[PDB]
Amino acid sequence: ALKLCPHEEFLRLCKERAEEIYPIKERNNRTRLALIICNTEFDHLPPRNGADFDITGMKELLEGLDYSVDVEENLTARDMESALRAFATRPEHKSSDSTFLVLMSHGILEGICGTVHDEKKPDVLLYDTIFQIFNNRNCLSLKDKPKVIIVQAARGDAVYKTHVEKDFIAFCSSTPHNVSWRDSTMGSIFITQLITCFQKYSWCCHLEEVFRKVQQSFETPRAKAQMPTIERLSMTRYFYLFPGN
Repeated sequence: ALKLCPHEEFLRLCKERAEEIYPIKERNNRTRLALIICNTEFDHLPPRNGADFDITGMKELLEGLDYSVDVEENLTARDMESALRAFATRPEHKSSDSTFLVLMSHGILEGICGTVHDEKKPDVLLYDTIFQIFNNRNCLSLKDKPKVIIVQAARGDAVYKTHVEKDFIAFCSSTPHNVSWRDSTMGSIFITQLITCFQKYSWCCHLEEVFRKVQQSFETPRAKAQMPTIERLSMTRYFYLFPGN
Protein backbone atom coordinates (compact mmCIF):
# COMPACT_ATOMS: atom_id res chain seq x y z
CA ALA A 1 0.00 0.00 0.00
CA LEU A 2 1.03 3.60 -0.76
CA LYS A 3 2.07 5.23 2.53
CA LEU A 4 0.87 8.81 3.04
CA CYS A 5 2.77 11.90 4.23
CA PRO A 6 0.99 13.72 7.10
CA HIS A 7 -0.72 17.00 6.33
CA GLU A 8 1.44 18.53 9.07
CA GLU A 9 4.65 17.44 7.35
CA PHE A 10 3.23 18.64 4.02
CA LEU A 11 2.74 22.22 5.28
CA ARG A 12 6.03 22.23 7.21
CA LEU A 13 8.31 20.98 4.44
CA CYS A 14 6.78 23.29 1.82
CA LYS A 15 7.16 26.40 4.00
CA GLU A 16 10.50 25.69 5.69
CA ARG A 17 12.38 24.45 2.58
CA ALA A 18 10.56 26.25 -0.25
CA GLU A 19 13.72 27.43 -2.03
CA GLU A 20 14.93 23.80 -2.16
CA ILE A 21 11.75 22.04 -3.32
CA TYR A 22 9.62 21.90 -6.45
CA PRO A 23 6.41 23.77 -5.48
CA ILE A 24 3.28 21.64 -5.09
CA LYS A 25 -0.10 22.89 -6.25
CA GLU A 26 -2.98 22.54 -3.80
CA ARG A 27 -5.19 19.47 -4.21
CA ASN A 28 -8.55 21.08 -5.01
CA ASN A 29 -7.51 22.85 -8.24
CA ARG A 30 -4.67 20.50 -9.13
CA THR A 31 -5.00 18.53 -12.38
CA ARG A 32 -1.86 16.41 -12.78
CA LEU A 33 -1.54 14.37 -15.98
CA ALA A 34 0.54 11.28 -16.67
CA LEU A 35 1.03 9.24 -19.85
CA ILE A 36 1.79 5.56 -20.37
CA ILE A 37 2.81 4.23 -23.79
CA CYS A 38 3.28 0.48 -23.99
CA ASN A 39 4.06 -1.61 -27.06
CA THR A 40 3.49 -5.32 -26.67
CA GLU A 41 2.87 -6.69 -30.18
CA PHE A 42 5.47 -6.17 -32.91
CA ASP A 43 5.59 -6.96 -36.62
CA HIS A 44 9.18 -8.27 -36.50
CA LEU A 45 10.02 -8.53 -32.76
CA PRO A 46 8.82 -11.06 -30.15
CA PRO A 47 5.75 -10.16 -28.10
CA ARG A 48 6.23 -8.67 -24.65
CA ASN A 49 4.22 -10.94 -22.36
CA GLY A 50 3.19 -9.64 -18.96
CA ALA A 51 3.44 -5.98 -19.90
CA ASP A 52 -0.19 -5.61 -18.74
CA PHE A 53 1.05 -6.16 -15.19
CA ASP A 54 3.37 -3.16 -15.63
CA ILE A 55 0.59 -0.97 -17.05
CA THR A 56 -1.79 -1.94 -14.24
CA GLY A 57 0.76 -1.37 -11.48
CA MET A 58 2.05 1.96 -12.83
CA LYS A 59 -1.43 3.31 -13.65
CA GLU A 60 -2.69 2.59 -10.16
CA LEU A 61 0.47 3.91 -8.51
CA LEU A 62 0.24 7.12 -10.49
CA GLU A 63 -3.46 7.46 -9.65
CA GLY A 64 -2.57 7.12 -5.97
CA LEU A 65 -0.05 9.95 -6.49
CA ASP A 66 -2.96 12.11 -7.81
CA TYR A 67 -2.19 11.87 -11.54
CA SER A 68 -4.84 11.34 -14.20
CA VAL A 69 -3.45 8.53 -16.42
CA ASP A 70 -3.76 8.09 -20.21
CA VAL A 71 -2.72 4.75 -21.69
CA GLU A 72 -1.63 4.33 -25.31
CA GLU A 73 -0.75 0.93 -26.81
CA ASN A 74 1.08 -0.49 -29.84
CA LEU A 75 2.09 2.65 -31.70
CA THR A 76 4.57 3.21 -34.51
CA ALA A 77 7.52 5.43 -33.66
CA ARG A 78 5.86 8.23 -35.61
CA ASP A 79 2.57 7.83 -33.72
CA MET A 80 4.56 7.84 -30.46
CA GLU A 81 5.95 11.27 -31.44
CA SER A 82 2.46 12.57 -32.23
CA ALA A 83 1.08 11.17 -28.98
CA LEU A 84 3.90 12.87 -27.05
CA ARG A 85 3.46 16.18 -28.89
CA ALA A 86 -0.30 16.04 -28.27
CA PHE A 87 0.26 15.31 -24.56
CA ALA A 88 2.53 18.36 -24.32
CA THR A 89 -0.20 20.78 -25.47
CA ARG A 90 -2.82 19.40 -23.07
CA PRO A 91 -4.48 22.30 -21.18
CA GLU A 92 -4.43 20.50 -17.83
CA HIS A 93 -0.64 20.92 -17.51
CA LYS A 94 -1.25 24.63 -16.76
CA SER A 95 -2.99 23.67 -13.50
CA SER A 96 -0.40 20.97 -12.65
CA ASP A 97 2.95 20.94 -10.86
CA SER A 98 4.59 18.01 -12.69
CA THR A 99 4.18 15.10 -15.09
CA PHE A 100 5.18 11.46 -15.57
CA LEU A 101 5.87 9.80 -18.94
CA VAL A 102 6.09 5.98 -18.78
CA LEU A 103 7.46 4.32 -21.93
CA MET A 104 7.61 0.55 -22.35
CA SER A 105 8.72 -1.45 -25.39
CA HIS A 106 11.81 -3.07 -26.82
CA GLY A 107 14.74 -0.67 -26.90
CA ILE A 108 17.89 0.14 -28.80
CA LEU A 109 20.82 2.20 -27.46
CA GLU A 110 19.39 5.48 -28.81
CA GLY A 111 15.68 5.00 -28.08
CA ILE A 112 12.43 3.08 -27.92
CA CYS A 113 11.16 0.67 -30.57
CA GLY A 114 7.88 1.36 -32.35
CA THR A 115 5.71 -1.53 -33.49
CA VAL A 116 7.18 -1.86 -36.99
CA HIS A 117 10.87 -1.74 -35.99
CA ASP A 118 13.36 -3.86 -37.95
CA GLU A 119 17.13 -4.15 -38.31
CA LYS A 120 16.73 -3.43 -42.04
CA LYS A 121 14.38 -0.48 -41.45
CA PRO A 122 14.50 1.03 -37.93
CA ASP A 123 11.39 2.40 -36.16
CA VAL A 124 12.72 4.22 -33.12
CA LEU A 125 11.51 7.05 -30.96
CA LEU A 126 14.83 8.60 -30.00
CA TYR A 127 15.38 9.67 -26.41
CA ASP A 128 16.60 13.02 -27.74
CA THR A 129 13.19 13.58 -29.38
CA ILE A 130 11.39 13.09 -26.07
CA PHE A 131 13.36 15.77 -24.24
CA GLN A 132 12.99 18.07 -27.26
CA ILE A 133 9.16 17.86 -27.32
CA PHE A 134 8.99 18.72 -23.62
CA ASN A 135 11.82 21.28 -23.29
CA ASN A 136 11.50 24.88 -22.06
CA ARG A 137 10.74 26.18 -25.56
CA ASN A 138 8.26 23.61 -26.90
CA CYS A 139 6.19 22.99 -23.69
CA LEU A 140 5.71 26.20 -21.68
CA SER A 141 2.93 24.78 -19.49
CA LEU A 142 5.48 22.47 -17.84
CA LYS A 143 8.51 24.79 -17.77
CA ASP A 144 10.17 24.86 -14.31
CA LYS A 145 8.17 21.70 -13.43
CA PRO A 146 9.56 18.18 -12.86
CA LYS A 147 9.18 15.90 -15.88
CA VAL A 148 9.75 12.30 -14.76
CA ILE A 149 10.51 9.85 -17.58
CA ILE A 150 10.17 6.14 -16.69
CA VAL A 151 11.62 3.83 -19.36
CA GLN A 152 11.33 0.02 -19.55
CA ALA A 153 13.07 -0.83 -22.85
CA ALA A 154 15.20 -3.98 -22.82
CA ARG A 155 17.91 -4.18 -25.47
CA GLY A 156 18.80 -7.34 -27.34
CA ASP A 157 28.84 22.28 -32.63
CA ALA A 158 25.57 23.74 -31.29
CA VAL A 159 24.71 21.43 -28.39
CA TYR A 160 25.43 24.03 -25.66
CA LYS A 161 21.68 24.65 -25.58
CA THR A 162 21.35 23.01 -22.16
CA HIS A 163 19.63 26.13 -20.95
CA VAL A 164 16.46 24.72 -22.56
CA GLU A 165 16.39 21.08 -21.31
CA LYS A 166 15.81 21.47 -17.58
CA ASP A 167 13.90 19.75 -14.77
CA PHE A 168 14.02 16.29 -16.33
CA ILE A 169 15.01 13.02 -14.75
CA ALA A 170 15.00 9.71 -16.64
CA PHE A 171 14.96 6.37 -14.84
CA CYS A 172 15.58 3.59 -17.39
CA SER A 173 15.95 -0.16 -17.46
CA SER A 174 17.53 -0.95 -20.81
CA THR A 175 19.55 -4.05 -19.85
CA PRO A 176 18.65 -7.26 -21.74
CA HIS A 177 16.00 -9.65 -20.46
CA ASN A 178 15.86 -13.41 -20.99
CA VAL A 179 12.38 -14.18 -22.33
CA SER A 180 10.74 -16.98 -20.38
CA TRP A 181 7.41 -18.58 -19.54
CA ARG A 182 7.62 -16.50 -16.37
CA ASP A 183 7.03 -13.25 -18.30
CA SER A 184 3.35 -14.19 -18.74
CA THR A 185 3.14 -14.54 -14.94
CA MET A 186 4.51 -11.23 -13.64
CA GLY A 187 5.59 -7.79 -14.79
CA SER A 188 9.08 -6.44 -15.28
CA ILE A 189 11.36 -6.53 -12.23
CA PHE A 190 12.25 -2.85 -12.66
CA ILE A 191 8.60 -1.71 -12.67
CA THR A 192 7.81 -3.97 -9.72
CA GLN A 193 10.70 -2.59 -7.62
CA LEU A 194 9.90 0.98 -8.67
CA ILE A 195 6.30 0.55 -7.49
CA THR A 196 7.13 -0.93 -4.09
CA CYS A 197 9.81 1.73 -3.35
CA PHE A 198 7.33 4.49 -4.18
CA GLN A 199 4.89 2.75 -1.80
CA LYS A 200 7.39 2.38 1.05
CA TYR A 201 9.33 5.65 0.69
CA SER A 202 7.56 8.44 -1.19
CA TRP A 203 5.81 9.70 2.00
CA CYS A 204 9.18 10.88 3.40
CA CYS A 205 11.81 10.89 0.60
CA HIS A 206 12.13 12.94 -2.55
CA LEU A 207 12.11 11.39 -6.00
CA GLU A 208 15.87 10.90 -6.37
CA GLU A 209 15.94 9.24 -2.95
CA VAL A 210 13.12 6.94 -4.07
CA PHE A 211 15.05 6.03 -7.20
CA ARG A 212 18.23 5.33 -5.22
CA LYS A 213 16.43 2.87 -2.95
CA VAL A 214 15.25 1.12 -6.17
CA GLN A 215 18.89 0.79 -7.20
CA GLN A 216 19.83 -0.47 -3.72
CA SER A 217 17.49 -3.44 -4.12
CA PHE A 218 19.41 -4.34 -7.31
CA GLU A 219 22.72 -4.57 -5.40
CA THR A 220 22.79 -8.36 -5.06
CA PRO A 221 24.97 -10.80 -7.04
CA ARG A 222 22.23 -12.26 -9.27
CA ALA A 223 20.37 -8.93 -9.66
CA LYS A 224 23.07 -6.31 -10.34
CA ALA A 225 23.24 -7.10 -14.07
CA GLN A 226 19.66 -5.73 -14.38
CA MET A 227 20.42 -2.54 -12.41
CA PRO A 228 18.42 0.52 -13.59
CA THR A 229 20.14 3.83 -14.29
CA ILE A 230 19.39 7.51 -13.64
CA GLU A 231 19.95 9.52 -16.80
CA ARG A 232 19.76 13.05 -18.21
CA LEU A 233 19.33 14.55 -14.77
CA SER A 234 18.56 18.25 -15.03
CA MET A 235 16.47 18.80 -11.90
CA THR A 236 17.28 22.02 -10.05
CA ARG A 237 15.34 21.03 -6.90
CA TYR A 238 14.24 18.02 -4.89
CA PHE A 239 10.85 16.61 -5.93
CA TYR A 240 8.73 15.51 -2.95
CA LEU A 241 5.49 13.83 -4.01
CA PHE A 242 3.71 14.18 -0.63
CA PRO A 243 1.40 11.14 -1.13
CA GLY A 244 -2.02 12.21 0.16
CA ASN A 245 -1.65 15.97 -0.30
